[PDB]
Amino acid sequence: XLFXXLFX
Amino acid sequence: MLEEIERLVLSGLLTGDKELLKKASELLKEEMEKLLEEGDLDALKKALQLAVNVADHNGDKELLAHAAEVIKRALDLALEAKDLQSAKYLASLALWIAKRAGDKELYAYLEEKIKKIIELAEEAGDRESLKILILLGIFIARDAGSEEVKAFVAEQLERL
Amino acid sequence: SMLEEIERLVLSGLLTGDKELLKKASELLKEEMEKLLEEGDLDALKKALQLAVNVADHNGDKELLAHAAEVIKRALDLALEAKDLQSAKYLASLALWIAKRAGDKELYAYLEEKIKKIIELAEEAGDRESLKILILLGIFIARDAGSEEVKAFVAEQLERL
Repeated sequence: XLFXXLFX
Repeated sequence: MLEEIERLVLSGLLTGDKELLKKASELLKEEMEKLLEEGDLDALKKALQLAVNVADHNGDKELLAHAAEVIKRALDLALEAKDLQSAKYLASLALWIAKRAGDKELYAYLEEKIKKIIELAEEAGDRESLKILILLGIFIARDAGSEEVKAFVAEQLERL
Repeated sequence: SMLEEIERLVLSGLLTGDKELLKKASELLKEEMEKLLEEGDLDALKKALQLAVNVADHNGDKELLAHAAEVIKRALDLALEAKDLQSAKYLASLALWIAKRAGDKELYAYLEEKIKKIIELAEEAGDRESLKILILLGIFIARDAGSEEVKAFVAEQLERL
């Protein structure tokens, strides 16, 4: 993602 | 509306307009409190993504703390609604600011929630999400120094 | 299965603080990455690169971090010819994380040439929500590196977005 998730 | 707030953050980040990002920060602080009232957790995740994006350039501590405040509120709604895809996003995002800012308050909030958040993943049977969620529990217990959480993620790791 | 066991080593290694478990897991993960690269397994490569970044983020392994920058270049290549918008979005987003953390100028310049194709993949798919992510990724690329042909591309794409 831009940013967050584990990572992404 | 987030659709136009998106247009301001992208234009200010590209041209370097600090007043443009400042204007988006006031709209974001008002739109986030309204998005939590409506219960739109998918749109709130986009606003939260925008909030931590303008704050990590303009150096905003008030809006970033406001984004960290509505994260704690959005996590409870995701827990009351069994929204595993949201609760995983809110929690994993909460660890992001807690790691770079060292906010002991956000880290302490994550120890009590990771138990009920992981149990939400095991109840739904989503094996691809609890593995991500377990990793979230280790960083919570390791980086915050939680003794009762270290034994919880370890006991759930042995059952994997 | 071989990846599930590697994940079993990373999770236990990052828990007990066993520096030897992370050294063995990173070595096996570096070799396993070159395996799924020849098979074209994009879904499992998203988990492998996720585990590799998670290890280097904690122990600061510049060797495993640099190896991840090389396989993410090849993994992003397979997503573009497969027209997989969601995989190309996650791959290029994680590629920027390794570009920002490691300061690799090679991975940055590689993103400058592909951002025109990843964004066009989102425009061809019609996903405006996924486009806004990739358009933001193109702004971060032109912000961190001197992008002369990319800065004017993301600017025109924002107006038409």
